[PDB]
Amino acid sequence: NLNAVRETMDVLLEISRILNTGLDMETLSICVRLCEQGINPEALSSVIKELRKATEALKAAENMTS
Amino acid sequence: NLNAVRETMDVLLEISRILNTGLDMETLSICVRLCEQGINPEALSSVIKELRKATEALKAAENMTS
Amino acid sequence: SPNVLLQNLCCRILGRSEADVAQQFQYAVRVIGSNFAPTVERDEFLVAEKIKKELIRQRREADAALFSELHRKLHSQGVLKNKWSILYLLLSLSEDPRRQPSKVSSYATLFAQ
Amino acid sequence: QKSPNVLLQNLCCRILGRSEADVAQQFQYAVRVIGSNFAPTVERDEFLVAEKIKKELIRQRREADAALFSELHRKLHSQGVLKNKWSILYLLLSLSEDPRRQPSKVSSYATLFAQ
Amino acid sequence: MATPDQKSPNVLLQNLCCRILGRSEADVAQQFQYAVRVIGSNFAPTVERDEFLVAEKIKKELIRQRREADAALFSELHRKLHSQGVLKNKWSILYLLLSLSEDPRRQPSKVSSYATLFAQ
Amino acid sequence: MATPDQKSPNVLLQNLCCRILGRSEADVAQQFQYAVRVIGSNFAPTVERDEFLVAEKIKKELIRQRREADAALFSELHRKLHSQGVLKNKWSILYLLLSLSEDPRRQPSKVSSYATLFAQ
Amino acid sequence: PLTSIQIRFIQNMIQETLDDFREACHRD
Amino acid sequence: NAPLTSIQIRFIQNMIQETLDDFREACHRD
Repeated sequence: NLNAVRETMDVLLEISRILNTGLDMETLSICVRLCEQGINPEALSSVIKELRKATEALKAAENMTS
Repeated sequence: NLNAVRETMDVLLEISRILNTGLDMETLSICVRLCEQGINPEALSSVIKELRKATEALKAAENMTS
Repeated sequence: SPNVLLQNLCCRILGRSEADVAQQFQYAVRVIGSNFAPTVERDEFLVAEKIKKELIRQRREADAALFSELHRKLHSQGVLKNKWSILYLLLSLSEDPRRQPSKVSSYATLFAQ
Repeated sequence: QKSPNVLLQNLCCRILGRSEADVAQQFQYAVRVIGSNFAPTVERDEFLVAEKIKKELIRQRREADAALFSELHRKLHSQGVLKNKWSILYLLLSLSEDPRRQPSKVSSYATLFAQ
Repeated sequence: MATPDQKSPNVLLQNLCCRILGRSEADVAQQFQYAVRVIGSNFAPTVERDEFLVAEKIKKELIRQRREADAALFSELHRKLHSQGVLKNKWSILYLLLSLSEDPRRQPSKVSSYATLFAQ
Repeated sequence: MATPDQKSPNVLLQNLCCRILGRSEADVAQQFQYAVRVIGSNFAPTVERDEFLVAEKIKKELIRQRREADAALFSELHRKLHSQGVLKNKWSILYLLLSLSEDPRRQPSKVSSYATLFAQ
Repeated sequence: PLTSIQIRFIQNMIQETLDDFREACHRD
Repeated sequence: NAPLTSIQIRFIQNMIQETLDDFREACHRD
């Protein structure tokens, strides 16, 4: 099971990299665990989008203040 | 580069006039600069519509108060 | 800063000072800050073709040619970084002169006070 | 088994690279979004979501990304670890980005609301 | 020449609310507020801004209700209205009239009394 | 005007919340409020206000779910109900039943326990 | 009459276009 | 039963796609 989980996580990381999603190993693992546990994919996608939007807003504020 | 920017702005103003967009040279230049910086065209269109409604309300208020 | 430029644009379009366009600036900031679904077309040529078709549909063939010429001039000038986005915006803001403007009821002025 | 809320908060903190105190408004927004009723996702079928992702990647002339997506989908289906494959496939399709399209650098104008 | 005091759209809307409710304007204050909220809202452009296209849509809708005689009558009335030339905004009035048409054949889905709870 | 001693809409909504949640009405107060809010929310007109059209739609949905026997049973029950004339709002009840029909093959999307997290 | 292959192609294309429109509306 | 030509099928598909895109775009804009 552990080997299968590792292989799945590596496949997901490769897919994210090819798609340029910007997700790290920990965030991808948390999302995978939530989806496997029955979390609504729309809620998870909205959460990921909000976190990415927050990072982009913080970067825009840092670039405007610099 | 300056001549190219001037030509592009003149072309845009002519297009706006032929299409009856109601945009002036300064507004067109501002829109071009915003678009070059990566603003989403759908968001920009919604913002433009809201700004146009506000401008029309302000013009109606100015005509009523005059 | 882009924010100051947007505020100045609002002030110029409304013909009021930036302090008098605060609500309109806030509305614009709110609209821009909302999460939008990806645009239907992010290709400059597709946006240009949609704009041309919309201009032709209004029986404005001269205006369609003028729009195509202005787009060519803008592309050759190379000043705009996101040609597809600007073309999509211009297409979205075009108005058909034949479709009688739904005159905003004087009633909208009633709530402004 | 970290609670999904704590995991989402940790994910937001990790992705944004900011402390919880600097992401308070973003944390509140995320909590509101996750707790808000969302319209059903465009595709809730694992095989349909995988096919849609493959078709979208092929239509965009992104053959390398289409092959990677097909391989990841095959691996996910064969591993059998995930109970809700459709949710992960839908998430991956919704989060896919075209590597050829230069990231739309967020206009400095967003900073106006940051203050 | 003192064009009869057509009270401003706000006063007209208040009078309309009072008339529709059959209560005085003061008794329709919640309804007046709802009306003001609706009127201040940005409304989408009408489906048809062509007088003849709107008239044709009205005729088609009357035919769809199996009111073919009413569809012909609607087309005739539209022709007469266009010839009369009294209305300045033919497209808006035609769109309004189309929006206000009711199908006599469709048994009214009796609005549950529960809707009144939100009116207050 | 034969108004059956219909326990007030509030009592019915509270009973519904209690029944759905498997908690007492006092324990379903948030669910009762949610139900009252949903009923008070403006809903788009139902897809079908024709009793026979709703019955046909239910039959078609059952056939699409490969429940052809269930589709025939639904059509027969609808015919029997229409002849029986017992239901006053056949179109509304038929539309509700069609909308509430579930494909046994499509695994019920278990509302994640996670919805409770935001209630606090 | 549309050939079975042509009919199937047209049906698949129409279904794809309607699914794309529904998906775009849902995403919005 | 003249089978729809491949070109006619492509044309009908493009027309349907355009109409569905216009409807989706109108709904999105609204």
